[PDB]
Amino acid sequence: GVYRVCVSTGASIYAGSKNKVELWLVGQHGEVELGSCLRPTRNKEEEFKVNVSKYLGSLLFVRLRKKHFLKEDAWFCNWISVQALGAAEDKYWFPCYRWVVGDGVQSLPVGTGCTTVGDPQGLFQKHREQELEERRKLYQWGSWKEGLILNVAGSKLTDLPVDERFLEDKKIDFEASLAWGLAELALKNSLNILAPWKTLDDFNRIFWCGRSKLARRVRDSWQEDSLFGYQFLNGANPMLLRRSVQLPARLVFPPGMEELQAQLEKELKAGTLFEADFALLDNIKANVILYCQQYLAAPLVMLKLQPDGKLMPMVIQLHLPKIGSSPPPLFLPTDPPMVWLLAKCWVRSSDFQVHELNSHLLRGHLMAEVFTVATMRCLPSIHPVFKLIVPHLRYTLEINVRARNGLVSDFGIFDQIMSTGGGGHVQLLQQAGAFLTYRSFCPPDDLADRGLLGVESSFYAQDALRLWEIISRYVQGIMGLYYKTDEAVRDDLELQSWCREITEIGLQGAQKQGFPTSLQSVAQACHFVTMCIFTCTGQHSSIHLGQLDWFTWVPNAPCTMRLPPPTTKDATLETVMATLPNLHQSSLQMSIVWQLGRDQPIMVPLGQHQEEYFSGPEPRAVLEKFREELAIMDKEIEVRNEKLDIPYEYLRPSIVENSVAI
Ligand SMILES: [Fe+2]
Repeated sequence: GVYRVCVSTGASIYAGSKNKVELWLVGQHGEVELGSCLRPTRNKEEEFKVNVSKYLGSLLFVRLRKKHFLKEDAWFCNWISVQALGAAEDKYWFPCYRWVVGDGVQSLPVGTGCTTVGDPQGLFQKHREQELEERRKLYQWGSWKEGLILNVAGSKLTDLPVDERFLEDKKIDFEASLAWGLAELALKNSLNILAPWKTLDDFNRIFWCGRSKLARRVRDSWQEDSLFGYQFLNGANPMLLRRSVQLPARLVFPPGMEELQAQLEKELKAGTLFEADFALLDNIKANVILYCQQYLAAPLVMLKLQPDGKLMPMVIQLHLPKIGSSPPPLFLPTDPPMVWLLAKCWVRSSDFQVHELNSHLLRGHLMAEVFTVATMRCLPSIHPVFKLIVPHLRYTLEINVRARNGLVSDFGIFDQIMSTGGGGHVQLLQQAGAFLTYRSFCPPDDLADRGLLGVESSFYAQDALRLWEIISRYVQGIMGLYYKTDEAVRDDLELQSWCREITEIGLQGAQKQGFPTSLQSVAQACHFVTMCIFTCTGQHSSIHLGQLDWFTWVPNAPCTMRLPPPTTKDATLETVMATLPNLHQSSLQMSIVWQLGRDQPIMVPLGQHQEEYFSGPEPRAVLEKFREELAIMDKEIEVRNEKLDIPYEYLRPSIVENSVAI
C-alpha cells in the first residue's frame, strides 16, 4: 500500500526541533516500522510517500518517537495525516496539537472519536485508561483561597503544564502591548499631578483611556438617570436586574414615606417594576489604601420600565435595614441635585465591584477554569465530548494564574485601588458561591427566573437567547452523531466522571444549587455541555467587553469611595467630590480598566478555531452549520444596531472570543 504521510509542525517559536523523529503506523490488523523520516521544521508541513508489504487495514494509531543525541529540542506537533493514494479510502487524521517532549514513545489515535461504549472492540480502551492516569498527574486541583471553588494546583505559571502555557508568539505581544499600554496612560496622567480638583469637570482632565464612541457618550451623559438605568439592561453588568413580583422585604419605608409606596404599587400591577439588589456587599470589609479608609455600600435600586421603552430609577436605598433600629432614609430623584447624584455614584461603585468579582472573575474566569481542569482529568483525548470543548478551554488556566499573581493576589491590583480589595474581595467572592446556580448560567432559564424574557429594551436577553439556541443545536448536532440513545449517555463512565468532577469536586457540592450529579439523558447532556460552552464564551464576553465603555469614565464606575455613604439628605458639590476618587486614584483606575478589559493582540472569534479534532465529514458539517448561523447573527445584529442610539454588541460572534483568555 502506498501512503503519503504528512506531519505538521507548530507555528510557534520553539515548535521546530533539531531532533529526528521516527514514526510507526499501526492499524486494525498489524503494524509497520517506518523509522526516522524527517526532522521537524518550525512552521513547515512535510509529506512523503511510503510503501508497506504488511497489511494494516484500518489505521488506528500513529506512534512516534523523538530521539535526541546530546541536546533535546521541544517539538510542537500539530497533526499527522496518512492517506492511501491507491485505494479509495479517506485520509486518516491523527490530531495532536500539543508539545512533544522526552524520549518516550507517544501514541496518537485516529481523529474519529468514540467512547468506551462505542468502542466494543476495545482497541482504544487500554489507550485511554493510561492517558487519563497521566492526565491526572499533570492536572491536579489546588486552592488559592479557602472556601472558594477549586482551581488548578500550583502558585506560579511554571506550575502549569506546558500545553496550557502561552505560545511564544502571543506571550511576547501580550506582555509588550500591556506594558506600553499602561505606561502610556501613566505618562499622560502624571501631567495632571498639579491640576485643580474641585469640580466634576476635572474628571475630564484625566479621561484618556480608550475614548470610544460609546465611551464618549458616557462622559457626555452619565448624570442622566435614563442612561443610569439603561446600564442595568444593556450595560456591562446585566446580571443583577430582574422583574419585580413583589416589593423587596429590605425596602422598608421611613416615617412619612407613604405617597411613594403607591407609585411602587402602581408599577408592580402593571408589570413594569424592576429591582437590582446589592445586598451581597453587606458587611464586606472595605479596603485601606495608604492607611486611608475606603467605603462600600449595599444599595437597592427600584426602577420602572417606561412605555417609550426606558428604564428609570425611582428610589435608591444605601444601607440595608437594621432590625430593631429605625429604617434608613430612601433617596428619590426629587431630592436636591447633589443628593441624588451621590446616591447614583454609590450604586455605580458597587456595581463595579460586583461586576469584576462575580460577573467577570467568578462566573467567567474561575468557572471556565473549573471546566478546564475537570475536562483534562476525566475526558480522554479521543472522547467525542472532549473534542468539542477544548477550543473553548484555550489559554484559560494561563490568564487565571496571571490574575492570581497580581490582579487579585495579596497586595495586588484590587488592594491598590479597589474598595473591595484587601480581604473583603475574598469575603465577597467566597460567599458568592451559593449564588452559582445551574439555571443562572443558562439564558432560557436565567431570564426566565428573573423576568427579562420578551423585554425588547433588554438587548442582552435577546442576544443571549439567540446565541444559546445556536450553540445548543451545534452540541446537539455533535452529540447526536455519537449518542443515539439515552442509555449511551447513561452508561458512559467517562462522561459520568466528568460531570462528577464538576458538580461534586470542582464546584464543591453544586448539586444543592442546581447542577446535575449525573447525566442520564441525551437532551440533558446537551444542555450541560452548552452550559459549559456558553460560560467560556457568551457568559464571559457579555461581561468583559463592556469594560472599555462604561468603566472608563470614573464618575460612572468608581473603583473606591473616600467617604462613607450618606445617612442624611444634605450632600453638596464638595462632598460628592470628596466621596468620589481623587486624581491619584481615578487615574490609576483608568490605567487598570485597560488591563481587565481590552482587545487582545491575537483573538479567535467564537466558533472560529483552527485546531481540527474531528476527522469525519459529518462532524465538520455540524461545525460548518454552526459557523453559518453565527455569521448571519453577526450581520443581523450589526444592522439592528444602526437604528439603535446606543448599539449593543457584546454578544456578536465576530468579537466574542472562542475561549476565556483576556
Ligand atoms: Fe476577562
